[PDB]
Amino acid sequence: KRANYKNYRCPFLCRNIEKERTVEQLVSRLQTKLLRSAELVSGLQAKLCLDSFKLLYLPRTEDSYIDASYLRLRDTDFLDCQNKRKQRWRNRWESLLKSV
Amino acid sequence: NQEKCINEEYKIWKKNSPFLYDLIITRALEWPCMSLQWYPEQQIFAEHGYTEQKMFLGVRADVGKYLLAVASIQLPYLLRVNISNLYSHPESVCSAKLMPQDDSCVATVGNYHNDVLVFDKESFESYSSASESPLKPKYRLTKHTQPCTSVCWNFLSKGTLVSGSQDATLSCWDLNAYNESDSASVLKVHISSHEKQVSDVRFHYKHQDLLASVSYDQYLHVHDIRRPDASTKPARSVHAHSGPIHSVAFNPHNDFILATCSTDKTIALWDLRNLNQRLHTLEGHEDIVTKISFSPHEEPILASTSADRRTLVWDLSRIGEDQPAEEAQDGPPELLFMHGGHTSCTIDMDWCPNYNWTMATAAEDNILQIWTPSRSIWGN
Amino acid sequence: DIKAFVQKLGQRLCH
Amino acid sequence: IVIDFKLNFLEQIRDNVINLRKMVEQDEQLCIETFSK
Repeated sequence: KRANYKNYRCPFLCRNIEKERTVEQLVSRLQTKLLRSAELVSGLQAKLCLDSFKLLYLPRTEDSYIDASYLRLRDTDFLDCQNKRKQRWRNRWESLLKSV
Repeated sequence: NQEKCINEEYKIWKKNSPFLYDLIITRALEWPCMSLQWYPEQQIFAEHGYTEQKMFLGVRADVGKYLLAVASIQLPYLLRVNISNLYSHPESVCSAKLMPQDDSCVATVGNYHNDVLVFDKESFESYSSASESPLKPKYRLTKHTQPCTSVCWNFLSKGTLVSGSQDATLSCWDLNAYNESDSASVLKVHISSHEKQVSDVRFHYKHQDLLASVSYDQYLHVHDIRRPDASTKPARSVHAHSGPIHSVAFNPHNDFILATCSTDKTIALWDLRNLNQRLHTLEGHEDIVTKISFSPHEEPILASTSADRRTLVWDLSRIGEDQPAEEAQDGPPELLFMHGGHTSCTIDMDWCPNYNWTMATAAEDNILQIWTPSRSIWGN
Repeated sequence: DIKAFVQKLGQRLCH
Repeated sequence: IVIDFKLNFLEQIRDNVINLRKMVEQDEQLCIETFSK
């Protein structure tokens, strides 16, 4: 890179993408996540506004990615695990939090 | 000086997405969007897979020239977003929201016009596709003095409409008693409690003799319409905020939890059994927070949106967990997901009521995204 | 094997 | 004499990966025919 413009904060939350050890292994994981994709479309285009450097997305154009596991999700332990764990822990923390 | 920075952030976000989302669709639109709501149930195509969803949005095609539109989404039955018929609304629209009892009734209010416009299926069928003059409202209701802010329908007894105008006073109409010979009998009641701009008002799902509203006078007022003197001083008037409040969101499952939100960058979650001190002030936003919506699939999963151009999905269950010091830099343990694929500020977001963990966020630069966080984030 | 030679050569000389 | 956007980064990454595998197969077939002579 360089370090010479930048009021960057971040797009995303670095906790969310936690897998890997090196950084070239991170890049390899992205590549094999794109090659084995279940859908990948990149119609979306845009254009730059002169002397007002904003993007102008030309209409009717869209982009769409879908990963392979998305179509492999079962809705039996989906709500079972997520919703049951969540609601029980939430009732517990609500009963405890409402004693002050 | 700041726009190319935002473009770099968008490029980084777009290159990183195959990590955060298991589905994300960005269909560039034709006009800015200012409202959103999904149609309740869905027509499915089993052998075809691409089940069809619909949602009714508004637009601001040009200055003063608004519109209304319906869109159709192509989600797979475990994919473009096609615009359907337009409607060319006569005035502004910032509260176009269909009622649950039937998926055809409409109520809209503009940011500049001082009266609510209620529409019905007859107004839709009567709409000829020439309309040199705009659509014909099923009827208008005019009692306020200055423009109104937000609307919401009943959820237990069909026919009434609560609204907060610029005169700092609420007014609830009843539509089943509407008669054009006497348009002054549509006022079920009107409440005079707040002093400055009332910016939001909502109803209750168990309705448990309830209603709620906020304002810019730093107050949260919950009323009870069954009371005789409920028009001058409400039932509860808690002064629980620092800046102008922006929204309110009841909870679908548990009828006690509430949550408010102001420019304090801190949505404050509330309990109605003892409404004197906030249960746990949330933080994580770095500018004015406008939208706060709960999940109609889980109890604590809240979502908020702000002027920092990010959508924060929370998990209220984790208030006070044992997390490692490596990850405690990103923010509290409540913060569960952040969406920042918007080069503009999202104007309205909404959860889809049929698919789990799906949301639709309408940007301001003519964008509308449908996204689902990864399983590795809400799973275990 | 003449295709394993090429993979070994391409990983030893990858940088 | 004198003389008289598409914003596709995922597609670009996929492009590059498949091109690289193309090249690898190319030389993998070159050495197959050369090394037997």
